[PDB]
Amino acid sequence: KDKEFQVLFVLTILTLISGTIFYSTVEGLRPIDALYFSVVTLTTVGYGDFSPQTDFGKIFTILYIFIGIGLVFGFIHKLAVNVQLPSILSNLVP
Amino acid sequence: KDKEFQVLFVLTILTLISGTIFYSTVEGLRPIDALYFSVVTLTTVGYGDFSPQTDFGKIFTILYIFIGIGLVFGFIHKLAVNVQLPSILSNLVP
Amino acid sequence: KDKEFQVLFVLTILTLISGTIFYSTVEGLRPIDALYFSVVTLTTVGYGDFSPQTDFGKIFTILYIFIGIGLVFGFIHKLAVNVQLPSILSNLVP
Amino acid sequence: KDKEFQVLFVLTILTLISGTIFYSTVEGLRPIDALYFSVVTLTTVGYGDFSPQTDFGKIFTILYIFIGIGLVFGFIHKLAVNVQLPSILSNLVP
Ligand code: NA
Ligand code: NA
Ligand code: NA
Ligand code: NA
Ligand SMILES: [Tl+]
Ligand SMILES: [Tl+]
Ligand SMILES: [Tl+]
Ligand SMILES: [Tl+]
Repeated sequence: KDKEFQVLFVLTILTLISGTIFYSTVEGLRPIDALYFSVVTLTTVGYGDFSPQTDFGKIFTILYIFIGIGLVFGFIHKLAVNVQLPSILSNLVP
Repeated sequence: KDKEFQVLFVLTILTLISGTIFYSTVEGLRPIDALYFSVVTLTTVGYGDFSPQTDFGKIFTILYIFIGIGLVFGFIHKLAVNVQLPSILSNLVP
Repeated sequence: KDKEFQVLFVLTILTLISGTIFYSTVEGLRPIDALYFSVVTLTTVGYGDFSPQTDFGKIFTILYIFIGIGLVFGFIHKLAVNVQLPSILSNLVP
Repeated sequence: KDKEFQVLFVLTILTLISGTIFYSTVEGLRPIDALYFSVVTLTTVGYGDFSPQTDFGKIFTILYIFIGIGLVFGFIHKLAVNVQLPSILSNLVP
């Protein structure tokens, strides 16, 4: 379960890096904005302060969402249970 | 489980096609924009760069969301477990 | 399980009616817009074409979200499994 | 299970307080707006009527989302099952 969290962590970083490069290049976003936008998209927050304006970007975003949402939320879940859960019990133990 | 993924795949395409035709026609979106908007709606990202402006479109969107979200996320889940999960183990096997 | 879907259905309608009255009155939205906005909020789509502008509306929305999201998605889930799932098998049976 | 709901409740308040202070200070939002924005972010509604404009705010939001979404939805879930579920059965009992 310690290995679980480490595999999900790597795959999320790779997914986020892919988005940062694509949106920086094709949509012209500053890299920090491209990373921020990729995160806001794949967690489904979707503020819309940034959104793709090219047809290439729209098509990429469709696939990016379908491929990436399941991995990011897996990671959030494992981060929730296998890392954030115990530490709270640890601060409780009398 | 191989058949699971294929049924969910077909139903998602049909749902997305329905949205593309409706929003292209009633809301006047280019078909690519209508497909992109349908995806962004049913994954709950909801950037809001497009949104329905007619009352017909608003009513359709209410039903579209309730009917379609469960199918799309089912598919994302099965895509997550029955397709994207193994391949990662497959790249790990020593 | 037939009764499950009927209880969730009633509670969702009541939740949506509550939102429609509140946002129509305090935020001044047309009733159709208030219902549409309530749905878009509680499914977490959140286009932002409408959003609360008064402090009362912002506070109500915080509570509305926390109280209402769990019920709406329960209903979507049961609609997914106890109504939309079988009919697809029913169209498949050879 | 009564204790479950009380631990999740405290942690959600702490998470929301952290966001309110940060966005009030660094992004200049009125405290009520900062709390409202923190809630809309961590439930993934994401209207985008407010969104971070500084690079510090964008970076904080990335971490805030990853850390906070799992806790908020845990709480919503337990609020759904261990508090909102029974009371409805209680109003049904013949
Ligand atoms: Na940058
Ligand atoms: Na097109
Ligand atoms: Na109306
Ligand atoms: Na305030
Ligand atoms: Tl969402
Ligand atoms: Tl959104
Ligand atoms: Tl959203
Ligand atoms: Tl938005």
